[PDB]
Amino acid sequence: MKDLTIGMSIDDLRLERWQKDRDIFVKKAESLGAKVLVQSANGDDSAQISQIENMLNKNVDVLVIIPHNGDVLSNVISEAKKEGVKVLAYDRLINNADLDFYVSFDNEKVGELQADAIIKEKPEGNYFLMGGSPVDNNAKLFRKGQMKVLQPLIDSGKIKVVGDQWVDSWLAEKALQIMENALTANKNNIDAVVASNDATAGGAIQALSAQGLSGKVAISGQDADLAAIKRIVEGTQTMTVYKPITNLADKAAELSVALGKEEKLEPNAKLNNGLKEVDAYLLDPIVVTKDNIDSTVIKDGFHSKEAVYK
Ligand SMILES: O[C@@H]1[C@@H](O)[C@H](O)OC[C@H]1O
Repeated sequence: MKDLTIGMSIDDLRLERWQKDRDIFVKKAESLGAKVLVQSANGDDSAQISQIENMLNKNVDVLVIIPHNGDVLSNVISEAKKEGVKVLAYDRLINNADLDFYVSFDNEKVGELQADAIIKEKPEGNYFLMGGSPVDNNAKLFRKGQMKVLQPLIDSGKIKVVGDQWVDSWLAEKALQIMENALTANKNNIDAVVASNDATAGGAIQALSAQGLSGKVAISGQDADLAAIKRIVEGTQTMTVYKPITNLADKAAELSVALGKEEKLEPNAKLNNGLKEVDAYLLDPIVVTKDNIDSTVIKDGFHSKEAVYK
């Protein structure tokens, strides 16, 4: 049986979740006898490219990529394919690429859950939509799900959208700036903020808190960062979407190994990336509110009750 090396290329380690993605996946893939190389581009596209090429040069059998920019990797991926390398897209889809497979959560469903919980908290009023990174395919999918829910209420005029901004590279500080400016331009007449992840909600909430609005404006999130959990506890963030990282990382590990033995995979979705429909496996997300923090995140050991409350 051939030895297997997996090349893992990741965006950055700024969002709390990616550390756990990387560590959990390495541990698992190593349990299955693979050697994992891992490299972080720290948000630089050209750097990502170079790192993927470094790994191709080290003759990895499988590439596991978390793209910074899902539109800039087409070429380097086709060069991998010429060399017989299997390519698995991790969490964020890569567009116009010769991908073998894609593993992620139902990201459209995530969006919808976010909006569902916010129009529950604030059924009428002024709404600000805070998109994710404009070069992450997931940011568009979150929005797409958000809208499915939000649209019927826009069209009945029960809701009014008073801003719509995407936050470059998911940075919390760019989210703060955007929210700071939004509040100003609206004279603080915003009722709800559909923010697409925890790091950016948190950005926005510091802006809200500067105006005495934290706790009074409904805001969404995802990843269940420890900080976001405590905010939900304190009444500052309405909700977050929990995405069990262990289950995703474990499945990607299993899939990496299967692609290396050329096994027939079992997809449960197919996603058109512009070049082709990519076989995909999507996990189900979980809504976390103040009531079920104990049913979900502490129950799974994602965060300990000591971390959350003490
Ligand atoms: O950056 C996003 C991250 O916060 C979310 O958890 O997973 C999808 C990514 O696009």
